[PDB]
Amino acid sequence: LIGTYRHVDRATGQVLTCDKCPAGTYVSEHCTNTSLRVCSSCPVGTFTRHENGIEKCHDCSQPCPWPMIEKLPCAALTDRECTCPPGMFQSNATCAPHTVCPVGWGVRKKGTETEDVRCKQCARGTFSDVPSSVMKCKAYTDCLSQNLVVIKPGTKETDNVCG
Repeated sequence: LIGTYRHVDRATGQVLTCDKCPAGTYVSEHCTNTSLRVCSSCPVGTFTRHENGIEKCHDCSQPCPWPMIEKLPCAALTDRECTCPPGMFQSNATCAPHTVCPVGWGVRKKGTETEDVRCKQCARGTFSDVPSSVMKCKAYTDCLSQNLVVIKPGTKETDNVCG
């Protein structure tokens, strides 16, 4: 199942086909004609992403620069991965809070760790009564569908009042 790699045995010069070691480990001892290769777990701070025949694991990258945080840790199988925290997006070599769409506007495109929120003015029939970087405009309460009349029209900031 697991792959193999060729190794020149030091003592004999024999070219051997040894078993690769699984990701998360490295070869602490190559095979010989009479012994299986031995694998060991990557020490803290290092990793290997695939089956390998290497003698040392790779060092993880440096700690994330604040305000960036880890979305993946430095672990036996993975190098740490950094990202702007939720509510922020990667901007000019750093992190910036997402745009807050004001009342009368709503989120058109959700903000991510690399792209800012996209706001749009609430379309007729919808409203947003709170400042927010996540909420979309909401549809008016349907008066008719409640056998009521609109006693007070809504705006892009407020729901219509039914009665």
